[PDB]
Amino acid sequence: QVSTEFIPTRIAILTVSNRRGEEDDTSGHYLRDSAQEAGHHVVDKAIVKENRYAIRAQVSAWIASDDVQVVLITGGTGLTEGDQAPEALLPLFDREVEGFGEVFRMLSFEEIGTSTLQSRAVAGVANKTLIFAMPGSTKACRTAWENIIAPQLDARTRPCNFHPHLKK
Amino acid sequence: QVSTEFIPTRIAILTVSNRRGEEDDTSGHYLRDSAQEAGHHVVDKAIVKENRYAIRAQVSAWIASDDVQVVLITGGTGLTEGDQAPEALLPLFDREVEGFGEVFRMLSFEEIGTSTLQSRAVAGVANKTLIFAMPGSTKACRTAWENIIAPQLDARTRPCNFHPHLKK
Repeated sequence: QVSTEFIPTRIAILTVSNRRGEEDDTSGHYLRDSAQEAGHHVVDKAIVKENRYAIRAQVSAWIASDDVQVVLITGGTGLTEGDQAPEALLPLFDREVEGFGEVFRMLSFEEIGTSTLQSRAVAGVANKTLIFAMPGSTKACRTAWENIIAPQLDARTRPCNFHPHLKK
Repeated sequence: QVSTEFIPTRIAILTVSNRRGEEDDTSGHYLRDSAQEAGHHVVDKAIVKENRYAIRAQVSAWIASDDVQVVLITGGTGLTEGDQAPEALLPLFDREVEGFGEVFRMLSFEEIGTSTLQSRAVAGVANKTLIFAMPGSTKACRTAWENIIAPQLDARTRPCNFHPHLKK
């Protein structure tokens, strides 16, 4: 159940934004850098429009692929008309990992207050592919990565983590 | 809106099968051939394993594409554990086109009898992409194309057809 050595996971990163460009993709850059620095391999990275169909095409390709084990998504979880991440992803999940959105909103409430109601972070599993959708804010991503995701992607984490159950 | 002339549609064909290859794919061929012998353009074709995720990845790309207006799928609508076409697609739909399944099972009863209950044909629309999922049997494909889809894809058909609702 628990390994004595760090075991790298294969991660794909996605930025949902109509204007965001590689240059001004701060959350995308943050997740890539944090992942690489922790020892994981980032095998793909893309930026898509806030479009529900563009999100489904990229994420479904990764769900069906042999190598992507984890998908990290930033953006598109807001309450506007164009925020489509949750709508695009929920129907693709085999199962939802409810502890993620709850613990994230809990930590986020202490950090930014009632503004945490403005985001709909959610995680799920499809074809053994782990998918985490977080807000576009870089601080939100740091809160999610350091206190929640990184620990669970680390094979040495007691009492248990995702390692044994990931694709391949 | 009914045109006075014929207007070609950009169609993508998909075969769902674990064994079938391009050579022994009678249904894929029939559809490409029929599609063309009617004046439409077949912009893409592919074969996927009877796998819910493989189907989702390929069909989501076509839905998000600028060129594919119509998708035709043969296979996987059965009642076995491996038949996943309906399961794969239903959640990708913006709207379901009930008329298809009901009509197809109607004309099919008149030809194969109660064996019509062994198929779960269905169609829907997603990002203006028209999606038809029919049985693997070439005879079924014939009944669907000739008696239901072909006419509906003919812009001259009255009282109405899909012409005005296809993605530009």
